[PDB]
Amino acid sequence: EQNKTAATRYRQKKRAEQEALTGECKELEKKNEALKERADSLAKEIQYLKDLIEEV
Amino acid sequence: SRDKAKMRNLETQHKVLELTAENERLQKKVEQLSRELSTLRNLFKQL
Ligand SMILES: [Fe+3]
Ligand SMILES: [Fe+3]
Ligand SMILES: [Fe+3]
Repeated sequence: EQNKTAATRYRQKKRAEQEALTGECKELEKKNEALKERADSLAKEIQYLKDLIEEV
Repeated sequence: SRDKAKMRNLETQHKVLELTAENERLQKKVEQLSRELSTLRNLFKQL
């Protein structure tokens, strides 16, 4: 029919849209975790050097 | 069913906005910690 197609195309479009949004969200979520790592790591490095200095 | 998907959609948009906020926060902190660390290293790089 011609009404079933219009319904399908709709869904296929509507589906690809959620996927893009979920995907955007997930990638943004992975980028954020990476940043939290750099942050912690840098902080550990900083504390290490500070300690080195205080130890003198 | 349409509504469920609509809420599912509203929630993900809300989430992207939060992460985009936190992401911006983290960049500044990382940039901040990088400068601090850079100075500490420059201290030891004397000898
Ligand atoms: Fe270390
Ligand atoms: Fe919400
Ligand atoms: Fe300096």
